[PDB]
Amino acid sequence: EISETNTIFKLEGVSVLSPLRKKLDLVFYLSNVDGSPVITLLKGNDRELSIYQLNKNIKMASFLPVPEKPNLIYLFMTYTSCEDNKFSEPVVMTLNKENTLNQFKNLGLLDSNVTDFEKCVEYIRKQAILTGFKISNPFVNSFHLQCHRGTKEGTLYFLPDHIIFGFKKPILLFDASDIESITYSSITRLTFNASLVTKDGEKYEFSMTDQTEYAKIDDYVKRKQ
Ligand SMILES: [Cl-]
Repeated sequence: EISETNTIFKLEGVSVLSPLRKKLDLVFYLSNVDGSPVITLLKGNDRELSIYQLNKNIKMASFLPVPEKPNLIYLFMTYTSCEDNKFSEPVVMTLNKENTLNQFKNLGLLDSNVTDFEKCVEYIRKQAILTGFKISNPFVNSFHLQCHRGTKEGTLYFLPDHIIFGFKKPILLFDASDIESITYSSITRLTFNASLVTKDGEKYEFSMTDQTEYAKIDDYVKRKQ
């Protein structure tokens, strides 16, 4: 099923966080059934996860920064399952840039003395384009900040069309048009709480946001309304 012929691109040893924490190989290839592009995450020859019909089944795909780790980058994707019976499903992996660069040099995808990891991002985005989907790179307007959801810290990403709270379970993804309101409230002298409610009546509290980020968040919301 996966052969050297038929594989577009393979990245070994990516660190998958969701829907499981495991070091796996990312493979983009063409099905032998119909030649249709498939993304899978492999342990050895075994498949942990597959995404098929990428043209219609990939809903969201973005490179996102890892806060404080310039050494890493997230790839985040949501998808309808191969059997069209499971919807908006999240995958998150980190890529180590130094290793990704180095692997790319070994596969001859990049000349020996390439310093710039954004060359890898250009290639991967191109491989998505050829393969029927698009990966956004919204950060390289958008912003992200640390907050708590209860006792657990997480990160809030304010993207052109989505807000993400990631990436410990459960990852929250909000379409920007589903925000009904945000109400602000304070708890510290240097922080504020953001109470967000969605069109379906669900309320999420994001506590302890630095008040440097209020200006940004309010302007975001007002624009998206
Ligand atoms: Cl987005």
